[PDB]
Amino acid sequence: GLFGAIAGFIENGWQGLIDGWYGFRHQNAEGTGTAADLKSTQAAIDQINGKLNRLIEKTNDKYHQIEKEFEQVEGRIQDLEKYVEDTKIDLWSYNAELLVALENQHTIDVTDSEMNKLFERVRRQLRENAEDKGNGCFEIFHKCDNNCIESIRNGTYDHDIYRDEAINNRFQ
Amino acid sequence: GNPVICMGHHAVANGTMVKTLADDQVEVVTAQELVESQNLPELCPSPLRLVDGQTCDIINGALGSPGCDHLNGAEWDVFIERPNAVDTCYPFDVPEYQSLRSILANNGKFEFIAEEFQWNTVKQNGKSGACKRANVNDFFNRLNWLVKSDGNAYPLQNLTKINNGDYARLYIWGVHHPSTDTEQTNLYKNNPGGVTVSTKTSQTSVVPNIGSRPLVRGQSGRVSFYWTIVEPGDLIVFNTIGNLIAPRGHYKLNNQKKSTILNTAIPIGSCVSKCHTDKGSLSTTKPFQNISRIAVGDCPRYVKQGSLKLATGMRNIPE
Ligand SMILES: CC(=O)N[C@H]1[C@H]([C@H](O)[C@H](O)CO)O[C@@](O)(C(=O)O)C[C@@H]1O
Ligand SMILES: *[C@@H]1O[C@H](CO)[C@@H](O)[C@H](O)[C@H]1NC(C)=O
Ligand SMILES: *[C@@H]1O[C@H](CO)[C@@H](O)[C@H](O)[C@H]1NC(C)=O
Repeated sequence: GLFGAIAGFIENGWQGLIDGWYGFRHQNAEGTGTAADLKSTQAAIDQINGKLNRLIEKTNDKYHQIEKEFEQVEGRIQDLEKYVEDTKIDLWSYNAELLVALENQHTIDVTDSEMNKLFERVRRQLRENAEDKGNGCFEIFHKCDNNCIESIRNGTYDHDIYRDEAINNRFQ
Repeated sequence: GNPVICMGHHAVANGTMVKTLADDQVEVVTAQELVESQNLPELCPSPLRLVDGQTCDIINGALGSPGCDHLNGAEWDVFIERPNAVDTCYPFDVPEYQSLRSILANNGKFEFIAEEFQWNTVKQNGKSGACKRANVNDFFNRLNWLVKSDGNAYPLQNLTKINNGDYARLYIWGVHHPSTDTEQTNLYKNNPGGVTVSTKTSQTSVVPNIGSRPLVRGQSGRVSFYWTIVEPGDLIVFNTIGNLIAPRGHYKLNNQKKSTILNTAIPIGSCVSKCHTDKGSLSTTKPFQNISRIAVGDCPRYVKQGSLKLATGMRNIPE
């Protein structure tokens, strides 16, 4: 995808992440954990369900049309009837082919995008207390127990609490 | 400083392949098939009104051939016409066959209004062995075969019907073609015969055609059928010196014609669906279908592809 997160600096996905599309995996002094992120997950799902609904959206409600099957050739009028239908089918087949390719391209970029937005959200929360390891992970330069980790996940982490400790650990 | 927090995304063991602009096999976590490739083995009698012609195609139904009485008064969204339909009456052709068939199917009903035609001295109700009704010789019950009087006379016919109703009328009439000159005189008398049907702004004139044709149900003669539409405020005039297969009235035409016809051998069932193909009804919410270009109702659009998968999830990168 355009952002290079999924199948990019994020090496692979997590099969263990079963209650969300995106999430957090951490390690601290008291253990490890995986938790889904609701906002990013819902953002992706909403956009994909939006596409699905616009596809279901419209109407091909047709009754009296033209004959489309013929026993024997008749000439001029039959030729035109067959050419009209063959032309229509090719144009609609083209539309279908292009639509799915465009939508899929976009869907993949949207999901790559939402992965990157989540990473960037957390990056900004952490300020100067952490460093990007390069694989979608941050090294956090202060003790961060389960309540600290949860504060990051739910967006209430206050970087100023830990800043002195973190700066001292990063440099010097 | 040493704890770590990683941001990531889900995956499954095996996803589904989809196409993009740049890649024809991309694995994603979930996908949705957009092409319906599965049909019911029956036609759904609801919510659309289907009328099964059974052994009568719609033309024989209009004409009132033997075995078509069940189509009397019928109203349809879709007339179901069967491939194994049988001619059970006098051998005929319709010069603009598909146009008459189209008008009848589109109109969407068989509502016949009997009218009486004071034909002069000519005999009426001619029958035939090619058109058996319980083995008694009979004829199309919407038509009246006119033949010469007992006293060796077929006078000029000159009859008029005026339309002061609030609907357009469909009159179906015909011209009989004898096999020989003796046949012509033995029925008509006059030779040649001739029919002229006209309205205020239109007309039609037919010269009968005498000649030996292949035997069909023991006959060499033929009938050619025609029609005339009579708008409100218009009227129709029948003129003949012979060979007229007269109408017994007219069909009622709907002002708005919204119905159609579907030729298929598929049985009518008990399911519910608003989309019918000649292969059977579709029951689906998919936007496309590859089952048949012949489709009527509220249907997915017909396409050539057997499958088109829409990604409904991110790229699947397991482990
Ligand atoms: C008006 C009338 O009586 N029709 C007679 C017809 C017609 O003269 C021919 O079919 C025209 O070709 O011939 C019959 O052999 C038939 O078909 O049963 C006897 C029948 O009574
Ligand atoms: C009969 O023909 C005459 C002239 O040929 C015409 O004036 C008259 O309207 C016709 N009658 C009917 C009932 O068609
Ligand atoms: C429709 O597609 C299916 C595969 O999804 C295929 O098996 C079938 O033959 C196709 N029908 C056609 C091409 O009429």
